[PDB]
Amino acid sequence: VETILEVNNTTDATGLNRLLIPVSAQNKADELCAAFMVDPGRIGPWQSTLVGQICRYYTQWSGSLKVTFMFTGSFMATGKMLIAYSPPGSAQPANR
Amino acid sequence: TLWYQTNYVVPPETPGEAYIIAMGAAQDNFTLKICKDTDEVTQQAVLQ
Amino acid sequence: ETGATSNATDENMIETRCVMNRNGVLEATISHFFSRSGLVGVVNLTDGGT
Amino acid sequence: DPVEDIIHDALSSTVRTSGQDVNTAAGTAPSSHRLETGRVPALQAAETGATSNATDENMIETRCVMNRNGVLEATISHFFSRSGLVGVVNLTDGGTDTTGYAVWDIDIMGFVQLRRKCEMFTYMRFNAEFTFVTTTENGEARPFMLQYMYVPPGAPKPTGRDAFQWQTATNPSVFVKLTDPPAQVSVPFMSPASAYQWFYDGYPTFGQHPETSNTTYGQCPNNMMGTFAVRVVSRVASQLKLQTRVYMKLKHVRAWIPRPIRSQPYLLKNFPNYDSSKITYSARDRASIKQAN
Amino acid sequence: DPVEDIIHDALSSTVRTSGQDVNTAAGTAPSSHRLETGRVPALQAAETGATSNATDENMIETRCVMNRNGVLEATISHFFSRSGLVGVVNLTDGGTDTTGYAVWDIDIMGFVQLRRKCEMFTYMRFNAEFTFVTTTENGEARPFMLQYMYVPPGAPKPTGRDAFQWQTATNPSVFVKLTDPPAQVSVPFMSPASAYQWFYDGYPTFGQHPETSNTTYGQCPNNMMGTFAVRVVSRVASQLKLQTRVYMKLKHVRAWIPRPIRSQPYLLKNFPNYDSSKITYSARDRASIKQAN
Amino acid sequence: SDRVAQLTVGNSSITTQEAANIVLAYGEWPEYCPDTDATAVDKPTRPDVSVNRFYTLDSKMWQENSTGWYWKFPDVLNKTGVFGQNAQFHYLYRSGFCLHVQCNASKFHQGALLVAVIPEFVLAGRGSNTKPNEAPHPGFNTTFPGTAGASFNDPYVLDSGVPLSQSLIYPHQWINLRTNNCATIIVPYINAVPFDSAINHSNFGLIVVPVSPLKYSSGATTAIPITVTIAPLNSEFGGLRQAVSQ
Amino acid sequence: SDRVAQLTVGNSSITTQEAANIVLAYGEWPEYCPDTDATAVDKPTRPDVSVNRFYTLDSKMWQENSTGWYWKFPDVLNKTGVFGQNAQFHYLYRSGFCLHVQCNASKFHQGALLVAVIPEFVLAGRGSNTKPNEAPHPGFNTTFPGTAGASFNDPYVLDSGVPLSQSLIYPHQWINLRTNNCATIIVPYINAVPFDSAINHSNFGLIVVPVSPLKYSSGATTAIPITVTIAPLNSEFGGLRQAVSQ
Ligand SMILES: CCCCCCCCCCCCC/C=C/[C@H](O)[C@H](N)CO
Ligand SMILES: CCCCCCCCCCCCC/C=C/[C@H](O)[C@H](N)CO
Repeated sequence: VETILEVNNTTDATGLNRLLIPVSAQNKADELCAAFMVDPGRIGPWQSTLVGQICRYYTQWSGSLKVTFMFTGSFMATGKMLIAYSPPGSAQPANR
Repeated sequence: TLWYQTNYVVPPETPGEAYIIAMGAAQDNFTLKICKDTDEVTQQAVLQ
Repeated sequence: ETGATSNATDENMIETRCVMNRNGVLEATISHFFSRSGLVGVVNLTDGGT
Repeated sequence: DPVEDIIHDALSSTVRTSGQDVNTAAGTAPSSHRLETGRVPALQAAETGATSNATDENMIETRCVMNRNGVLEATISHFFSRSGLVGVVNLTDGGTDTTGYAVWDIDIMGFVQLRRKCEMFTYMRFNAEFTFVTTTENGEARPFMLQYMYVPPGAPKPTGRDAFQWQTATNPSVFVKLTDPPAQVSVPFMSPASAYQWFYDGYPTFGQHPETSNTTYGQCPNNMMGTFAVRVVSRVASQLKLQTRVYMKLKHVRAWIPRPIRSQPYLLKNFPNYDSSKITYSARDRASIKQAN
Repeated sequence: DPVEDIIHDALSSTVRTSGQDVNTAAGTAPSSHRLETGRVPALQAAETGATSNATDENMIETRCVMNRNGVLEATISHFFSRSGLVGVVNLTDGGTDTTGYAVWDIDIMGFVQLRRKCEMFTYMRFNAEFTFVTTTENGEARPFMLQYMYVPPGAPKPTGRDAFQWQTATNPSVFVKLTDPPAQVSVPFMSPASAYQWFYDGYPTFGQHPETSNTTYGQCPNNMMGTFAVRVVSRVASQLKLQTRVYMKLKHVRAWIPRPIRSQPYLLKNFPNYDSSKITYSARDRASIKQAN
Repeated sequence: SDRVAQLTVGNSSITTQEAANIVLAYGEWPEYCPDTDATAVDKPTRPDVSVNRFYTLDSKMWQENSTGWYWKFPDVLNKTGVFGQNAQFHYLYRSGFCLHVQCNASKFHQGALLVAVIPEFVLAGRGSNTKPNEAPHPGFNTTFPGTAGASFNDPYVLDSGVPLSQSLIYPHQWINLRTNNCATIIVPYINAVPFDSAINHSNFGLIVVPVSPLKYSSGATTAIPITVTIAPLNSEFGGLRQAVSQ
Repeated sequence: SDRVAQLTVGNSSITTQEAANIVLAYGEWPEYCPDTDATAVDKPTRPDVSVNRFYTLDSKMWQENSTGWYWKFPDVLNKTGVFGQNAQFHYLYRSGFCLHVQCNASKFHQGALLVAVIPEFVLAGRGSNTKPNEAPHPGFNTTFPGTAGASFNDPYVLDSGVPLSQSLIYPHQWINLRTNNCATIIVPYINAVPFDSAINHSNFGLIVVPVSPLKYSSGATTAIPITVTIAPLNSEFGGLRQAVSQ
């Protein structure tokens, strides 16, 4: 069952806004909206979801994980987004 | 990582910012292993 | 928004394969999740002169 | 039918040494002299890597022996069935040491006699039977009580004697007395991998790797499996110098890929580093070649 | 059976528009008014790239017409059946020109009227029927004899009037008189490829390619198919100014991948270069939008 | 019920919700080379997952006075992706592409876009000179622009002397900002030869022309981009050799 | 009738006339990952021709006072070949190799060579110091030498504290210059995990040790080289991503 990630877990994002990533128009294209490490047991956003809290009670985990992304924008405003999972190796990529 | 594919195109007389809610879970093949004391408790005083 | 979980299964997104899994789910049930004993209380039976 | 090349290999992508159960030693039948050409079992070719099959019947005038010597004790199952020392802890609970606890990460490589046995097999899979003998530095037993908590990787480690981790509502713990026969616990195969690995020809992480000092080399974590802590059950310190040995047995063992036996002495724990200045030659030095002692 | 993933796709790697033979024009049946919602053939979506199928019966009160207009003449087979000019040679055999021969490489792109027809189809495959009309510059015929040798790629080209290549023991040659009806020859599909290509989005060779002047661009050789030479059959020169047109027909034609018709005028032979300074607009210029002439 | 669309090839999985109707070029799916026609006597290779992914090219911004863009295939993929490292190591090649182009705009904007593949899309020197040795010719980077994709100079004749008005004989699909924000084409292998080189012969082109100019009342998103996601199907490779950049 | 040998994988075709007897490591051919054990849920890729070739490493010259050489697998192939460009683009990997090593010499020369694969061939810091923070350790280029292949420093203990005298428990085959000028090994995928990384975890090593020193009467070829030709079988790849050099 889904629970929200505190993906906006930054300084200068306190209160309830930790649960929300901003989305604005970009005059220059090929822009990075957000990113986060998928590791649930690791610290980070998954400390706020249940599946990351309950995973900490155990040592090892397996199985596929899934994330949804609800858009809260206006009805008339539209846009396309690319959600990219990168396997391990190097760090997060530079450009899309 | 989440990237702007094209843009966040907005009509006039509309706010030019928005938000997305990132919800996560586990797929049906999720399986777990031996138990472990969590890290999110560091009780110092005994509850009186 | 309907409150339901999305059922976007792995087969329905990518070019998956055939895996006949074997990982046991026995240890994740509630019966063996609370089977561990744990501290509850302490008493202080200070039997002395005072 | 559209093209034969794709259905040909797929049909021929099927699965591509039925050894028997040997209960006793191998007997032998007689054999007489045979004076014939073309048939020779001596002149083999060890260069092919094969073992020469020059059986005893095929060399000499043998006899008939129906052997009975049992091979039961030579199998790997009863070769590792012996328990053995693994580690010691030094719970120096006294006036000076204001900790009251001692944590020891499980590493069987710390002691040689059990190490050299498991080095013979590269990949192993087994279940363990740990045994925590308990005593003081003088060998004396006393009326006290101990706690033995397993702290898996990621768990909060204990911080002191009165730590909250000893509440152990999830971590398995052994509460035992010191006037007690040794505690004994069975442990399963708790690797994240499918089989243990005593060796790893690489690194855990990606990225650069320096050439001046490579401390991350040869350290696979699939065998690296967390810590194990002990305290005396008391919120104030009792003055005694404790030292508990920990022993383990290996059962239900399944080995793979046999490895030669290490001859050089060990110098470190997680790295098989020898010394170039003192190469310990395996064979003892003789006088000359033709002087068998 | 060993693994399902390899046999699944291979079994499902099989082959993944049965149009009828239309002999006449398409007739029509009647149709009455229909006043109903949900069913509309007008409001199509040309944005999907499909053609709207708003048939005549589905728009108006049509009638019954059993048409008879033949579609025989509109097929590609009889569209290219017309012969047409291809090239001219200038065999200026006189006192000044001490050559006595004229070589012309086959390029049908040299003349527009046949070029613009074959530009409509990107890949073509056909057999040719060449025709070598013969005359002098004055249009006069004379009692003389000509030789018409095809010189394939790699053959030795002729060097003069008395050249040894005119021995033509392998090269096909046409010996014909000038008081003769025109010579006519059928030619097969002699490409090294499977089909001709009027276009090539690249280069014949590998390696670097400059950006200042790209003369090797758009020149596939699979259609480039050698030369064709002519002399008068004589070892000494006769003074006459000759000019023979060459005509070809296309038969057994099979087209592929239709291409739009070129509107801009041609400027070169093997390159479709137009001019930015004079863009010839296809439609004639009108007065205003609402003034249909 | 028809506006949604789910295409997934390889590990990728693209979705478009507003655009509708996949158009398949010439009514033939992409298929492997049949046994009875191939010439490469050696066994060709069929990775089928590493290469058959939805690689995304760069975003091209649409301005109110824009002219057009174009690409060449498989030229756009020779430096990137495993398909790039597979084409540099093989003389022969065959594949069939699944074009897909995206242009997002609001319901208050207006504009249209002509998207079409152009088989054997040669270009033309832009000059009135007919001197054969001094003929104007397009440069290499102009005809093989690479992953970026160059722009037009006069789109009404496609920079080839062919009028755009007749350019719908080719397989096409219109993006129009009132009803669809995206378009897609599935094209087979179109070549007169069963295999070809990958860094010499481009099989076809792609054009994205702003026929109707983007017009919006002031006070909205001014920077409209265009992204194209491309995906080969039933790829082939043969004649292994050393690397070759160009 | 047994001395000849014809191995052909991919477009390659190796032949050796004097060497005899293919030795197969542990009696199991190389096979693909079975359905009932794999974990990588995505489809893996099976090129099977581009990668399954006989890549030839560099020649190493044999001198009369030589010590030995060694390599690591699949580390030797990550910069070269399509297999290199396939391992840099995939997190997961599985293959089974067909080793083959050659050492040509005349019938007047003498010498022998121990050829053996070493599973999980770790190395060892050469120093008597046991200080944990100042422990001697082998460098990266020493343990991952690459296509060239480094040399030993003390081969009698394999630079790992394991005596060479016992080193025949591993699959091996002897080159001996009186009867065979070449040797070969077919090794399966040996790893406790179904897949692994290709630029982190080397599955095994290879050693070529001059046990018997090359000795020839003066007046003959003095420069004897050693070449090793390697060929993966039933390769796999999964988890596509960006490039990663190391
Ligand atoms: C409360 C019970 C305490 C006993 C439980 C402690 C955990 C035992 C897990 C055994 C794991 C396998 C044996 C370990 C071997 C070596 O330490 C590692 N393979 C590498 O050094
Ligand atoms: C002795 C007989 C003389 C006639 C034979 C001359 C060879 C004719 C071969 C015809 C080849 C196809 C038609 C040629 C078209 C164009 O020249 C090329 N496709 C490119 O310019």
